Amino acid sequence: YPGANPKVIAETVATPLEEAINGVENMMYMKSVAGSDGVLVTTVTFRPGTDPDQAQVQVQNRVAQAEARLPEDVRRLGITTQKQSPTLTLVVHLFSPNGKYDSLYMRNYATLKVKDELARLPGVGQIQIFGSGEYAMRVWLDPNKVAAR
Amino acid sequence: GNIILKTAQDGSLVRLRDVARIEMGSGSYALRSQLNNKDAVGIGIFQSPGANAIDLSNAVRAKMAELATRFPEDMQWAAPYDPTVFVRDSIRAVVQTLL
Amino acid sequence: DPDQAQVQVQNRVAQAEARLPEDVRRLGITTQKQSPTLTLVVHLFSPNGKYDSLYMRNYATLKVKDELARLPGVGQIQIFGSGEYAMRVWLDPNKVAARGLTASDVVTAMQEQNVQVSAGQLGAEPLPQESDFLISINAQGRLHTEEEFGNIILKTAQDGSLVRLRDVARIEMGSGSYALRSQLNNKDAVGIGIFQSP
Amino acid sequence: ALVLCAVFVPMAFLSGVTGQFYKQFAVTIAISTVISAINSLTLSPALAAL
Amino acid sequence: AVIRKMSEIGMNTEGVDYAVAFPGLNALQFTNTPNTGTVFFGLKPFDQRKHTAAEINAEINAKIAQIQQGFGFSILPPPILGLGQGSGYSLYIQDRGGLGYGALQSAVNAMSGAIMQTPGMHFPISTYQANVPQLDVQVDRDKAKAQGVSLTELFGTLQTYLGSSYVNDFNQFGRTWRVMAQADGPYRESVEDIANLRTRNNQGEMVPIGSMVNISTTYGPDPVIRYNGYPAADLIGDADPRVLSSSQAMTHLEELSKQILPNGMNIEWTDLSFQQATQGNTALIVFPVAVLLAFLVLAALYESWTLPLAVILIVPMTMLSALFGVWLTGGDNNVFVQVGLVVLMGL
Amino acid sequence: SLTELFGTLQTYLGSSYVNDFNQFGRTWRVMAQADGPYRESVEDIANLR
Ligand SMILES: CCCCCCCCCCCCO[C@@H]1O[C@H](CO)[C@@H](O[C@H]2O[C@H](CO)[C@@H](O)[C@H](O)[C@H]2O)[C@H](O)[C@H]1O
Ligand SMILES: CCCCCCCCCCCCO[C@@H]1O[C@H](CO)[C@@H](O[C@H]2O[C@H](CO)[C@@H](O)[C@H](O)[C@H]2O)[C@H](O)[C@H]1O
Ligand SMILES: CCCCCCCCCCCCO[C@@H]1O[C@H](CO)[C@@H](O[C@H]2O[C@H](CO)[C@@H](O)[C@H](O)[C@H]2O)[C@H](O)[C@H]1O
Ligand SMILES: CCCCCCCCCCCCO[C@@H]1O[C@H](CO)[C@@H](O[C@H]2O[C@H](CO)[C@@H](O)[C@H](O)[C@H]2O)[C@H](O)[C@H]1O
Repeated sequence: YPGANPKVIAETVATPLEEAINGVENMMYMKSVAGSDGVLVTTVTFRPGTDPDQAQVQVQNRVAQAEARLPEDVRRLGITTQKQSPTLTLVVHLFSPNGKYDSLYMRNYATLKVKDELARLPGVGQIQIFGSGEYAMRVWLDPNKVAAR
Repeated sequence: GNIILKTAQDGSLVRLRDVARIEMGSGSYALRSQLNNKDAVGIGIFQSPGANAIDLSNAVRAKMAELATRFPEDMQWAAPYDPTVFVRDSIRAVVQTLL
Repeated sequence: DPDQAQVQVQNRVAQAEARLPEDVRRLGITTQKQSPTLTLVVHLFSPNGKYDSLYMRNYATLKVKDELARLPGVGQIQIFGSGEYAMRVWLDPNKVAARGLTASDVVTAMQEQNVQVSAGQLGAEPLPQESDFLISINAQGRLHTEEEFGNIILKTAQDGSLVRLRDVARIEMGSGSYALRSQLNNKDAVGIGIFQSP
Repeated sequence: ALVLCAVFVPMAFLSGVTGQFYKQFAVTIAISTVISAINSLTLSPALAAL
Repeated sequence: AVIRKMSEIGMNTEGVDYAVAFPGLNALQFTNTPNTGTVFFGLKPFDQRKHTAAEINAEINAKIAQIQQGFGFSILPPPILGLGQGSGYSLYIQDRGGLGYGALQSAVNAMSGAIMQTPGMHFPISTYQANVPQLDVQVDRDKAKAQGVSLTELFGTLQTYLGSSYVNDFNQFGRTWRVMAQADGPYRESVEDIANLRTRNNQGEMVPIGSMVNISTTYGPDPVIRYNGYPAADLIGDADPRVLSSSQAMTHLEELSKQILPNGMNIEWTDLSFQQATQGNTALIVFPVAVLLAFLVLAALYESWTLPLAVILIVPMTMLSALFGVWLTGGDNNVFVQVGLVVLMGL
Repeated sequence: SLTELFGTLQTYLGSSYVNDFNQFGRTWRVMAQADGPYRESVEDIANLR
């Protein structure tokens, strides 16, 4: 929910999602963390021995039922529901020794050329990428110049 | 930048670049990544239940090594953490203990 | 397998959603596997009439249902009687129309003035020099009380005065549903069915 | 071998995360015990006589 | 800037290969928070360095303790990703009575101090921090509407300029990317920058936001945390097994919380603690079953209901010898020791 | 327009879901409808404006 206060994310995004999810079979507990980056992460944890594919689909059914409750800008960006693969196998970094490339360039290099190649390898459960953000076309407005016209 | 916002008094077209700076930038500024104080991006590779961790780490390294032949010069990769060493050690220990 | 039937149905419903009327979609459709095996029926009731079914049903929703749903072996909890709280705006159509207003005007004003707000931050990137502080901003868009909903501004009259919702409507925290009632030995009640899982 | 299975195999049924750890040891040790007994009744005396 | 100083410290500590740094990353939640950062220090293989991980950690800590600009830490890692510790504990404090973010902060402070002064328990750590300075923009709705400014326009102006608006997508490099609109950073730095934003009334005139709002400083949490449907705060902490067991620790914290927390707050265990509090000890069945099964096998072998006892009654002595060696060397009774004991009893 | 005509029948006589609000820690609907005494007779229907 870009720009929204953590309190608004908790009240208008995390609260309806939790209301929908509440009651899913074999759930042990659930937590929501809403930050000033505008991002909500709600983590639903299930009893040991629960099939994680079954957990995934039941949570994605409840999310679908809440999606109509959500703020329009949240819905326009889209929500994701993803079972977690807890066993780390390897950390890999890309980096630039001389500084010719920055983290924005390298993260998007990983997204364009690396991640999908790794995700195809047998035995991979999840690939997580940490640092900078996907490219976006940024229009940086000067409000005085906008309002002058 | 050439998006048209309106017609001005004199008949000129007001463009987006007349009121904005436009750049291909980032979708998020909230998290940064460095490796030994160089700019970086980190990649966590998680196995599925039932995988062979040692084979998966080798396959990830081999794939990185193939991809890295096409990296632009001045971009490199590293594997700063490999927790498959722990079960590799246990296997080595079984063989040494048996001997 | 009831879980396979549930998922296959829920994914077909998801595909039907584009065909449904807009108002049905905005409320949301639910798909739920049924748990056939009842274990216990529990009621709340008011001996001396201090509380009605609307109060007791929402007490159960707020205070009971979730604590029951965590007990080992529960498959489904069903609540029977009254409905969820809803903020009810009961329009007098003669007064609305006398102010020159349509029902659609009223709905639009209520959607304008009870809304989620994104207020932004000061000191976020990009800056030519390094910011020292990131300050989040708060702005209240949503309303909470009957009084606040009654103070919604439907229009400005010709003398410039503000026409309020409470001037054309009676506003109350009421029921989302009047279809089903619940009594227990002729006292107001709400019923709770606890179903075990297999 | 049965006495050792009587001791070890119930240890595969303990609760919680530690129970999952105990199961890894208990089942592995019970297997090796049974196979070693098989070997002790077959290959080992056969080899000794030979 | 502080993370980069910590990275330099770790990089210049003998035995450290890498400073894997993430300014922004809150390690307790793995979400992003602007006043938090994480940096992992990757160690050389033991045989390429002189010092142990504990020695290296102790050295880094002495150096980062000299950084005045924030509170830096370096700790040993858990043996298992996704469970955390083993003797410690994890709980949330939940606010169930609508007491608000400030009372939750006071509850956190009060519990954390009381825990810090329990012997064998250090100050727990929390993601929660309700005293983050913020700003509150109080909209005079009557005055906006009286002059023809709709709240959609007013709110929308704040949202796009100060918060950014997702516009739509475009394609580049063969992929889909967002298009975003926002004020450039220099125009959203000050309270006056907010007040000078202009919206338009129904007459077409440009109206400054500042003429329809009151801006004041306030405080709020970042991030906001909820647990099982309630505003909440996490507490992660240690409990020294040589002082108190995890079970005594949990019992103490339950009692502390009953004395300290105001009516309408409570604690809930999570992660490994939730499992301990909700698991029964099936050893009370498993151990007698194991002894009875072994007795029965021996009663058959010996055709005697009494001779099995000559075997069964000696096994406590092996358990005693093993634990005595553990005790004499300062060890604990961890799962590797526990299986060692049972294998020795089998021998 | 039929949109206005049908919309008038729907909100006054059938109720319209407006949006949501928060109270007691939860989400609830906001609903608009004529009060009951204004939707009892066929004349009440005809008199909607
Ligand atoms: C180098 C670290 C290696 C991985 C260690 C992870 C173990 C931690 C366990 C907690 C679970 C992590 O949970 C993981 O959180 C991160 C947030 O940080 C999410 O990932 C997010 O992080 C950042 C935030 O800007 C973006 O770069 C990324 O694209 C986004 O997806 C993952 O989609 C989620 O799977
Ligand atoms: C041949 C292999 C046999 C292996 C069996 C050896 C041990 C057999 C069972 C251990 C005896 C008690 O069994 C188990 O003990 C452990 C540790 O003492 C307790 O464990 C408890 O304390 C530990 C740490 O103090 C916590 O991390 C744990 O979550 C908690 O449950 C369990 O509650 C109990 O169920
Ligand atoms: C030199 C490079 C080294 C890179 C190392 C990569 C691994 C780093 C692991 C650091 C974290 C280990 O500690 C781990 O923290 C995470 C995050 O709090 C905890 O995870 C917990 O919170 C996370 C975050 O919300 C939730 O997904 C979850 O409900 C819970 O399991 C783990 O239970 C704990 O075991
Ligand atoms: C705003 C909306 C409100 C949000 C709703 C909040 C969600 C409520 C949390 C759900 C709690 C589930 O409740 C919890 O269920 C778990 C998982 O089955 C059970 O957990 C336990 O069950 C048995 C007990 O021996 C064990 O086999 C199991 O391993 C153990 O985890 C507990 O008995 C119960 O404490």
